Amino acid sequence: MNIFEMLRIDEGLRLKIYKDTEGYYTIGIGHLLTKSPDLNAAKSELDKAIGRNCNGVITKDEAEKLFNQDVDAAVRGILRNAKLKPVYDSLDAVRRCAAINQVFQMGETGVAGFTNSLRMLQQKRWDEAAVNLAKSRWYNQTPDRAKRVITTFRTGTWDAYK
Ligand SMILES: O=Nc1ccccc1
Repeated sequence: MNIFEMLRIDEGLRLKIYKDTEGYYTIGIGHLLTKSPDLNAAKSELDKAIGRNCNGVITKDEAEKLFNQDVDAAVRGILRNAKLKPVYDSLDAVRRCAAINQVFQMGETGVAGFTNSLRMLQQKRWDEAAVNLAKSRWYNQTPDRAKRVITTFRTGTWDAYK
């Protein structure tokens, strides 16, 4: 297991524009296109992201290219965030993957409401952090995924992903 395999399980792979769990147009491996309800706006974003007229459909290679960019950008964002960087750097490699996963799903903004969870993670109070992380809109809206990510933070193992 690694961050790509982990997010691939959590996000799936779809080659046509679909709506994510929040109703937002998305494609590939969880690549958010837009929060606009206008499908034409989503198609424009897609074409801009891929560099050709896609008419709402991409290839597996194209999906994987967006995914590589999106994972890179998520990690680099954490490093550029004054609240997230010290916590991230304090973690082991497996728990770092849980942090990347949460930022990929929620955006660095959301993760940076999580002040108390972040402090507990930096303190390596793993069971306490895990309890706090579940007291969230995140967990209530996507509980099966949140449970896997939380187990990863709690244990520093890949048990929730096999
Ligand atoms: O709350 N988990 C996180 C820790 C460090 C960076 C991003 C998220």
